[PDB]
Amino acid sequence: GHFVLKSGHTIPAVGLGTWRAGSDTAHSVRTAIAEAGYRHVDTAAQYGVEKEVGRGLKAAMEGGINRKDLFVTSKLWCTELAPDRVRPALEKTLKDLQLDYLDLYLIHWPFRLKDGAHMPPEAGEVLELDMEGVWREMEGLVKDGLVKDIGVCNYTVAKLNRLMRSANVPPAVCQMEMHPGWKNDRIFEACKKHGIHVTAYSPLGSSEKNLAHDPLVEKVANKLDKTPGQVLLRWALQRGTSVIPKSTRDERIKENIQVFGWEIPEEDFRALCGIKDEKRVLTGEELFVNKTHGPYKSATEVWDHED
Ligand SMILES: NC(=O)c1ccc[n+]([C@@H]2O[C@H](COP(=O)([O-])OP(=O)(O)OC[C@H]3O[C@@H](n4cnc5c(N)ncnc54)[C@H](OP(=O)(O)O)[C@@H]3O)[C@@H](O)[C@H]2O)c1
Repeated sequence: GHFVLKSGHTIPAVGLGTWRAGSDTAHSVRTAIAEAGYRHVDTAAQYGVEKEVGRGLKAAMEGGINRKDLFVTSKLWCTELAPDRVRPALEKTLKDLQLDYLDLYLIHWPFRLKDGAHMPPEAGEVLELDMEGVWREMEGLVKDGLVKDIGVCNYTVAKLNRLMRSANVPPAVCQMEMHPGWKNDRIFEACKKHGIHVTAYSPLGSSEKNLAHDPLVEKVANKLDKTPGQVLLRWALQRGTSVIPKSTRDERIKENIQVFGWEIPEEDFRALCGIKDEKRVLTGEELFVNKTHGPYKSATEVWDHED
């Protein structure tokens, strides 16, 4: 039901994702925790939904559920990736969530954006990132008790090596896009060697490339008398990642956490692993790539040509 971080803190295996939950965010959060038994919520300042997450968490805790039994993650956005911007960003996140600490605070992307950056970015709008300086400030959040664990999202092997060479407190978690068709075994192996837990974002393929109607997924679902979503999520647990599926529909929220006490047989697991690693749903191109002027002229540069 949970994974153990190097700090000894536990992370629930299934959490609720909140990107694009919109005006249904607060309801979704409360349903997940109070009805469906979720103990993990994944959000971010950049999602625009943190105030609503705060309302949902507050409602969910009104019936006695303790704060210590919940695991809440937020993320530091690209515009705030400078040492002196870390704390104001965290303060606003905590205020919006109506919380006093986070369980997990993640670098959302290892790229610094100028204020008012465009999409795609104009010349000059992707700034130099002081990764070491930002991480040092984040380590101070842990020392002060404002964050129980810190980590990253959307890294490469090269960037993880850079971070591990400077970090006094290594990243607890590396949150990456993972699903059939984008396994990123390369990052998963790097994290395993460095003792970093992986959380799979977009575990269903996101909205863009949702896998619930993929024929192999459907066959396995049929064979096991489970939903396609359950198959996709159980597959991830069997690989050893946590998962943060997003839904704003009550029935899916409830279904999506029913991935315990049954298993996908090895031959079916292998067939799902066999789906080729096409391309990622979230490339980062529209955030960081300027094709005419750089410094990142193509998506492959965002991923250090490891993709
Ligand atoms: N940079 C990053 O770190 C990054 C990027 C993306 C996501 N994330 C995090 O990871 C979370 C999950 O990723 P995601 O939101 O991209 O997508 P996802 O969880 O892979 O998929 C969500 C999509 O699947 C649908 N859905 C949910 N349960 C389903 C089921 N059982 N059967 C069929 N369809 C189902 C949802 O629709 P309904 O909502 O209408 O039910 C929505 O369209 C995010 O919400 C966010 O918290 C992080």
